Order: sequence, then C-alpha cells, then structure tokens
Amino acid sequence: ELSPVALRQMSCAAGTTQTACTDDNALAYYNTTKGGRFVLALLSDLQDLKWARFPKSDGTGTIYTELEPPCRFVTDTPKGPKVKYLYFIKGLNNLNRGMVLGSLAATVRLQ
Amino acid sequence: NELSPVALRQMSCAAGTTQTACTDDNALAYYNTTKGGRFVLALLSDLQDLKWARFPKSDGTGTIYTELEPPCRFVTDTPKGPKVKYLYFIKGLNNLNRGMVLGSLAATVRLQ
Repeated sequence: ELSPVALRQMSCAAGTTQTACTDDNALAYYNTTKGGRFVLALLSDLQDLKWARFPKSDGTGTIYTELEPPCRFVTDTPKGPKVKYLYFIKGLNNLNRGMVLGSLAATVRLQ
Repeated sequence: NELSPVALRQMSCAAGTTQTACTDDNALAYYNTTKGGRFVLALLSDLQDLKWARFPKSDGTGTIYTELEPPCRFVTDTPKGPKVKYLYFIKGLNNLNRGMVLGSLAATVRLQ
C-alpha cells in the first residue's frame, strides 16, 4: 500500500553551483529504501541554493540534485523567530511534498 | 514565496462500519484547524473494518459523517509491544494532504 517510511535528517553540502557545493550548509530530509538514500528536500538558512551534494555510503561516488525555488518559512527559536528556506527536490511529486511538510511540522517549531 | 505551515492536530472521535454503528470513540482523527471549522484528514484506529467517522457539529445542529478510504495497515512500536494500527484517509483526499498525514506519522511514531 502507501505504507509510511521514516523520514530522517542529515547535514549536507549545497551551493549555487555544483562546484559551489562547499561545506555542510543545509539539512537534508531523506528516505532509506533498497540500496541508497532518497533525498526529498533541503532545509537551510540560505535563499540562493540550486544544488545539493550527497556522497553515497559506499564511496562509489557523489550525487548532485537540482533544487526547486525555495519556500520561505518561519520557525520559533528561543532567540526569536528565524527565517528558513525549504527546497524541494526538482520534480518532487505532491505526495512526497506532503510527507516533507508533515515531517517538517514534527521536527521544527513551525510559525 | 512564503510557505503555508500547518500543524496536524489530533482528536478522539467516533467511527463504525455503518453510520448508526458510530457511537463510542473508536479512533483518533488527524485534522487541521482552519479559519473556521475543523478539516479532518485521516483516521487512526485499532479496528480494520471502519467505513464512517462521525463528528457532532460544533453548532449543535446535527452530526457529520465522513466516509473512509480502505485502511492502510502498519505496526507501531509501543512500550506495550508492537501494535497493529489502521490508517484511514478521508474519502477523496488529495495527494498533498495524504503525504502530510504519512509524513507526520512516520516522523512521530516508530514503525516496524
């Protein structure tokens, strides 16, 4: 059926270009199925990101994914509201967009 | 531009195999608090044969019955041990809202 699979988070590199992916500057929401991680969305403080870099665990190589235009949103932080940017993977369907938003509501102090 | 952020609220509710069979709180409803009215997305229940959910109207006028999709079965890890649960989407729920419920569940519950 549509059995729910756990959405996990991990830090990851992202940048304006693929070469620009420098050091961990974002947080990736991903799925773990079969052999490999399925990244659904990026979470970051930066608003001009276009790419995300992911090294597979086996070290065979690294994966670059195009990012959609970011969805700006606000989180509640002890030091006051903070503005974050939510990047869906390019071409992400609405079902997986929903799962991201559902997981984001649970792992982040929204509004 | 700005993203629409909604928190999935949960509330105990009545359910049954028929509209008349809806009496006690047999399930918990995932809903959204909108400007006015509660928008129910899905039902979570120990029972696997549910078809309707009942919500007495806030205005006191009557009761609302929303029909259920076929249940999705899954196992949660609880202190009492693994518990078989059944997830019912509201009849006709779009894919975004379905993902919202599926994303909230897997982010807040341990699955087997």
